[PDB]
Amino acid sequence: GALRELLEACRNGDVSRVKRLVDAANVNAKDMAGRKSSPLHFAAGFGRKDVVEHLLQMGANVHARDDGGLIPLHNACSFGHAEVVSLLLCQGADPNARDNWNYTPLHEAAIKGKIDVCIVLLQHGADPNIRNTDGKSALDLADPSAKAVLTGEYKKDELLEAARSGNEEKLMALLTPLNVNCHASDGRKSTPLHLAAGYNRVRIVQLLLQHGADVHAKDKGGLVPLHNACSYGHYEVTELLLKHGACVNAMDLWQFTPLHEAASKNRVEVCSLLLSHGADPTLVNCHGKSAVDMAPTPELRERLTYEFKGHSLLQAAREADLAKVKKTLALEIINFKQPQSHETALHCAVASLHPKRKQVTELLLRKGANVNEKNKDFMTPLHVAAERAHNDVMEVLHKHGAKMNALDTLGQTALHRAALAGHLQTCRLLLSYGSDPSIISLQGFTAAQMGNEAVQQILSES
Amino acid sequence: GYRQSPDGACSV
Amino acid sequence: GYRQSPDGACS
Repeated sequence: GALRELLEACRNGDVSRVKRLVDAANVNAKDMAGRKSSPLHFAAGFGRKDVVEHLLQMGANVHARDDGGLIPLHNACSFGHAEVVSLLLCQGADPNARDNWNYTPLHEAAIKGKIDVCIVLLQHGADPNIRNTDGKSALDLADPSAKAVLTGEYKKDELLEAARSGNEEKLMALLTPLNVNCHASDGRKSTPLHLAAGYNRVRIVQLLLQHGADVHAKDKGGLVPLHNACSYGHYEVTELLLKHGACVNAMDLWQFTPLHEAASKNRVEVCSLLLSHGADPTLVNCHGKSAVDMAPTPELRERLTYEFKGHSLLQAAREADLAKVKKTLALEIINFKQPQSHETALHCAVASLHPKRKQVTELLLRKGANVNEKNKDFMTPLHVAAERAHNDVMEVLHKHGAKMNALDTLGQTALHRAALAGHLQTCRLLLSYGSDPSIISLQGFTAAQMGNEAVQQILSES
Repeated sequence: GYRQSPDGACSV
Repeated sequence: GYRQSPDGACS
């Protein structure tokens, strides 16, 4: 009776009448003749945002099936109600729902040429590749207009221009997970990420990287986003690309690494950064020229070499590569520190899991390392070794005269750190070597007071 | 059976 | 093709 009154109000968008008529008892009522549709089904299909809002507040089922297997989202998609589509997606209707023929809402909008619905669905993770019972995908049944969207090639000039002009909202208007690694038709044949990286669109890069942009995508001449960023000296975006797995020695068709690009254009600070991420300045290109060759400044030539040995040593030290350490060894490089962490090669050696780490520590000290060098939070190598219970190297550090009671940022000794981690044999040895237990930290704790029962046992014999 | 169009229509 | 400067700019 009065169910028919509601379903008619839902088509017209008479919000007042839907308010009056609808309640929990009938909000999900099926039209028992014809399509077997819900009130939400009708409202959604007719583009009634306000009726849809109120229906959803009254507990309208967004996964309700009609007789054909459709979902209110199917209905809104067929008739291009991108406002109502966005609203149903937000309540959790999945954009890859299957009707009885396995048409998804993306089939329904691609068939009907609905571009705004297509992009909204793809942004919410719709699948172009789901096939119906006749084996046909959304792209196969697509309208000639909507076919351009489902190949990731739509307003692609406008998408690319937004990326290089730094236009956040006009990018996110067009950006599907498909048009994110598109290439330009001509010129350099760059991707969105290439351009954003080249033109220093730090925010556009974050959005592209989030939405699946390819950090490895090559342009016409072999380059990758990192080449563009380094050439023009964008530290912000260079660091961001590296963070997301960019290959630091990636090579184009002429075998230029990013460090070649940076060094030739005297980007002192990007070179510094790249070297710390494992860049190799001795790598030659097609024209037999290294990064050191292409550096114009004589300061950059020596700094590229100094910083390279430095890192190359630190790395050898941490994978305890004893042979590698014996090679890369002058006094200038021994005490080389890591720009950020302030970690000398000795800190890296005593923290190595690898089996030759005692011998690397020994050699580095024989070759004249600073046994009490502090790292960024004032920890000596003894602290680093002691908090890991790398006890073998503590013999070596002690022999070369490490201060056992060197204090860190919080006034804690090595013993405090060991006691805290529960390292029982470390504690024992640290005392044998001479760590005073009675030292109070800046917070009022002895090593004993930080440790478990077993640690206290050991430390209360003094 | 065979596939039908869904309920609803385009706005203006 | 033949080798370019890459896409992007300084300022």
